[PDB]
Amino acid sequence: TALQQAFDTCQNNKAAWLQRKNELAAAEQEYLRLLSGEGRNVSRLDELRNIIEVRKWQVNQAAGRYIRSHEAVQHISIRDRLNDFMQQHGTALAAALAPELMGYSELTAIARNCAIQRATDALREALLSWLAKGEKINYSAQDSDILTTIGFRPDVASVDDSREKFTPAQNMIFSRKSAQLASRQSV
Amino acid sequence: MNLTELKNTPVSELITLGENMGLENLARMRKQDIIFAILKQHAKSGEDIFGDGVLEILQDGFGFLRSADSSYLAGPDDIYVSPSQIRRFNLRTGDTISGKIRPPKEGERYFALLKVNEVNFDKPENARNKILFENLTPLHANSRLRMERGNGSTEDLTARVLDLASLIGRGQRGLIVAPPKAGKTMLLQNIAQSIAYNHPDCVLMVLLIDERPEEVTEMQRLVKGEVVASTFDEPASRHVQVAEMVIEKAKRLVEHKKDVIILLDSITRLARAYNTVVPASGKVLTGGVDANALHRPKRFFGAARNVEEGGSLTIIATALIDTGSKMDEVIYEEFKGTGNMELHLSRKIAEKRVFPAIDYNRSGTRKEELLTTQEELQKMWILRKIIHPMGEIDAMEFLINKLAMTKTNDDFFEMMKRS
Amino acid sequence: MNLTELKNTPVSELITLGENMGLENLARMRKQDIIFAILKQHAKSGEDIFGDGVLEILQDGFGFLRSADSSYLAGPDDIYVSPSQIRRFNLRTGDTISGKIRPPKEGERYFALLKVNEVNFDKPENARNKILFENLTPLHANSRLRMERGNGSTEDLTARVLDLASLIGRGQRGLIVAPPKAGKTMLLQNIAQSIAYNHPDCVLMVLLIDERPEEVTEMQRLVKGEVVASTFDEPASRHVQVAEMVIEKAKRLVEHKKDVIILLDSITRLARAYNTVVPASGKVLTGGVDANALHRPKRFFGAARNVEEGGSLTIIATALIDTGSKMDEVIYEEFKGTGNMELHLSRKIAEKRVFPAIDYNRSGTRKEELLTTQEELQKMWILRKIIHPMGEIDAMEFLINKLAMTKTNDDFFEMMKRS
Ligand SMILES: Nc1ncnc2c1ncn2[C@@H]1O[C@H](COP(=O)(O)OP(=O)(O)OP(O)(O)=S)[C@@H](O)[C@H]1O
Ligand SMILES: Nc1ncnc2c1ncn2[C@@H]1O[C@H](COP(=O)(O)OP(=O)(O)OP(O)(O)=S)[C@@H](O)[C@H]1O
Ligand SMILES: [Mg+2]
Ligand SMILES: [Mg+2]
Repeated sequence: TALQQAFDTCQNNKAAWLQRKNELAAAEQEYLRLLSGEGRNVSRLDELRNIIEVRKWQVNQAAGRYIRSHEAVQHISIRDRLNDFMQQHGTALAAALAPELMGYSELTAIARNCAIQRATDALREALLSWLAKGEKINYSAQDSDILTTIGFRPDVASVDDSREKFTPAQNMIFSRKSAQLASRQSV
Repeated sequence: MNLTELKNTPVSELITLGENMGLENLARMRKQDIIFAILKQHAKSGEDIFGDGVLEILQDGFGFLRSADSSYLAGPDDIYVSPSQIRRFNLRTGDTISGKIRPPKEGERYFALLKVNEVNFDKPENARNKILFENLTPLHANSRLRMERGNGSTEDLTARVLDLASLIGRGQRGLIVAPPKAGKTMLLQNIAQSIAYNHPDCVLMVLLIDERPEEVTEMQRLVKGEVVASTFDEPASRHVQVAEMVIEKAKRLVEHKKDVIILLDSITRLARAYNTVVPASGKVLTGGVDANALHRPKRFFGAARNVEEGGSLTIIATALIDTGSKMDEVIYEEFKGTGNMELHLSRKIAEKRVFPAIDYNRSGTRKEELLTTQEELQKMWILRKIIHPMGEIDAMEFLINKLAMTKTNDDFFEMMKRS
Repeated sequence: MNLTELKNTPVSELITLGENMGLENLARMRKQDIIFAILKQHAKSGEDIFGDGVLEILQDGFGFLRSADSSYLAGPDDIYVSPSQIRRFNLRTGDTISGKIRPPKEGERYFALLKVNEVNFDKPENARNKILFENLTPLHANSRLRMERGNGSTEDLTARVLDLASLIGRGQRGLIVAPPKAGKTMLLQNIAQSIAYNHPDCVLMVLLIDERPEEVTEMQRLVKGEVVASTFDEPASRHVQVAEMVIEKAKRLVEHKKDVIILLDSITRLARAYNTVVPASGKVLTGGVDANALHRPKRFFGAARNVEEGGSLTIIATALIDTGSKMDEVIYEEFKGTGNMELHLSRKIAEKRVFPAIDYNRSGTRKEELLTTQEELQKMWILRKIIHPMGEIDAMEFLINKLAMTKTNDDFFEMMKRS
């Protein structure tokens, strides 16, 4: 049930990121509206600048968390599908790669790592040949519906909001400012 | 009518009004005497009249209602407040009282109040259920209080310099130290105008200790907010009691989730007055100052704070250094690390006459991250890094030269970053 | 209804409970008066009431019982303790006493004690048979007190630097020497967090002298162990009282084989308070400090020891240097070699805003061989040897870079030795 946990955590991250983008857009729109108005709410102007900055940081953090969750669920799906397919076809897979595999079966550490590297780059050119002749690739039914629900790749709105990084000093100062914002909203 | 309506009127309008109505002699009496006479006559006329003021309790529970218009001088114009209503409606010092007032009873020199209908800018039954100021939990200042007017005035540049030198926070505690003849008064007026022009909502209070009269009269005709100033003619006891009155008024106003800003000039003079008034405790430190003498000014200066549920008290005080009397140096040493805001002025900058005479390198604000947005933190950090190694006189010259040609602070930042 | 639990709840709940309990007003006075009124009403209701606190002995057995929630402030909420009970159960200052409390009869206004049911978190009979802190043989620190949080955070980096700068163990006597605005407050924050996270068993208390109220509130709402602070508003007498109360409570706790940790900010302010409160002995040193005036703080700072019988008392007191006041470096000279651990901070590193700003070469500990192991001792030795040449700013930049590259201290050491 770990795959389902990854799936619904990714859905929760998507919902949270969409929500954060929603109030960020709302705050930006209201700030621009106050700029349009002639009335000088300068204190409110600085407050709104603080709000939009901290909510932009929150949106960036939520998008990053969504990216990590999507990568984690994709990795879990790969682990599961590769594991049972390899359990199905392992006899023939090892027959194809008998030398290095039974070398790893009993050898020194460096020789074992060399055998693993040889197996990995052998499968390198195998996969490159397969993708060079270029057939169409599809998922597996249950993982097919799950990963069509979550999508092949995260949305471009999730990646463009995470292209900028924050120094750790900025990280905890923005965390404190977000806590102050939460306290202010509680008031 | 209201007492403040005819108290604030000039002596000429008052003399004409007193002569038109027909009272015999009005020429050789003060504001208070004329006000008392005309109010007594209007009382015996029979019409209903109102009164205004702020309350004070004496050592025996006796209540006096002063008024800030007359610079808090004590006189018979102050309104009678019997213990009956100070106990019934649990009032205390700093409360503003308005409502029905009573003519003085035969044998009483003080006008009384029939009843109160408006206290602390709120209905009386709501004002009773409040929270005490010392029961509130302080906070770091987080609401930015920008000083740049943005109108492109000649003096606005000076204010702009402060917006580049040290931040201003709502509910912040600060000191601006300066030697004599450095421009303290002009900076105070600039701050007051910026407060009245950018943030009209917040309550602005200016307090002046033992200042010579002409700057006082300038203040009453320059600052929109009410100003309380006592000249050096008055004794130090009046100085300390008016300081207590102002701070208590500010605390009571903050109690109602209302922002209050106090401008002090000077904290050193107030400390000297307290040392004069407070009896010696037998432990006289260096400079001829009692150990307990500076305890009260510390409380007054530390009353500034920022509150959880709302309301804040901002105090900006001036301290004198290099005055030739080293007791002032002792006072400044005792007040070295108390303030969040630290601003410095120097004689050498003012000798070259560049204004404002602000020492940029040694002036700054602590915990400034919570005040404003990050990107201008890096902007000001770059500016401070590029201005720090080079000298202070040249620092002010460079700053004024590259700030006058621009329009606003963001324009200055963009101009400096493009170059 | 515990007195402590009602003290913990904020003022609004106190007012609501008072209104629900048929009590009028109780909205425009201090917390102690509200608590006194609530307790009087509950006593008049008739139900039994019990409390707790810390004992204080006056000059004639006129015993008092304070509470750490109110920072040991003298108020109506304090509990009377008669000399009869003191002579009966053999109490002294600093004892933690909890038990039944009594409403006051006519002629007195302070709660008494019906009977005591817990002394120093122990049975009262076993509390009397305890050896004094002065009769316990000191030793060198043995158990290492690791500061590495280990949760893989980013502020823990500072704590990690601590494990690279100066080892801290149970019973250290340490001084944090730092200029103004160098990171003392949040360095103490990190130390307190590490103490409360890695070592939940040891008792942690943070003492703050003449600190601004906002910093006090930030301290209280972050640390886990109980914290006591006195602002600069209060006189130096209260500073001395609070310091003495804290040290006596720590001694009483460590008398029960407990591990007590005290964080002091700052020892310079406490020394100033003692100097301005102790009567002059006629022999004044440079800076205006009396000769014996520094005798009292040293005792407070001299209690840090590792008891052979059991338990330990660690004290980490920070000191201020380069503050522009001669008294500060006079006090620093009088406290230079007294401590066995030193942590030097420099404004030069903080100017470049690289944190933590630690003078690594000057900072260190004394005979750490009894604290740590050997192989990591040579790891630290070679790290010091390779970090000795370059300047402090470059050293800290290199250290933070390498520490950010790795994950834990062991990972840092293995990465350093493999390259
Ligand atoms: N921003 C400014 N623009 C023009 N003139 C200024 C400015 N600031 C100060 N000055 C001049 O500086 C001189 C001193 O101004 P003040 O503020 O009265 O000095 P001060 O700091 O109050 O010191 P005291 O009160 O006389 S001991 C006056 O001639 C002012 O005109
Ligand atoms: N580990 C850290 N991470 C991020 N910022 C830090 C760190 N240490 C210090 N700072 C910054 O450096 C300053 C340290 O402030 P404080 O610790 O409050 O100064 P201080 O040492 O307490 O001296 P005082 O009491 O203010 S005179 C702040 O501007 C912090 O943002
Ligand atoms: Mg002046
Ligand atoms: Mg600090």
